[PDB]
Amino acid sequence: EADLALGKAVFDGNCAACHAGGGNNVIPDHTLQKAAIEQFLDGGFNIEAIVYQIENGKGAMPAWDGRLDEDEIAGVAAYVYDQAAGNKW
Ligand code: HEM
Repeated sequence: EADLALGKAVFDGNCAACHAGGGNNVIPDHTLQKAAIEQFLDGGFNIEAIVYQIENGKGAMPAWDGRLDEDEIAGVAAYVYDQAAGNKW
């Protein structure tokens, strides 16, 4: 329902180019750690804010709407959430 295995596959295939290990190769302080998200992700540490930025992109981050389907976006958003919330990177 969440689907973290799906989300990890989507992450490794599309997001790890810039965020492997939970970092950010382009803007190094805008990482995928909880405290970074809470400060820098417009909308805060919430699934809808993660979704929104996946869909629509921001700056140097490309938009994924139409290139990833609804289940793929939901699952990668849930994987980022889970990795941040559990301190798993
Ligand atoms: C892959 C679909 C993907 C995901 C998932 C993802 C997530 C993500 C989040 C949650 C943030 C917020 C982090 C914060 O601390 O504010 C974030 C931010 C940026 N991303 Fe990203 N991102 C995905 C893919 C990619 C790719 C492929 C790139 C590199 C070309 C990339 C880059 C960036 C950048 C830059 C930011 C910061 C944007 C800003 O605040 O200006 N992301 N990402």
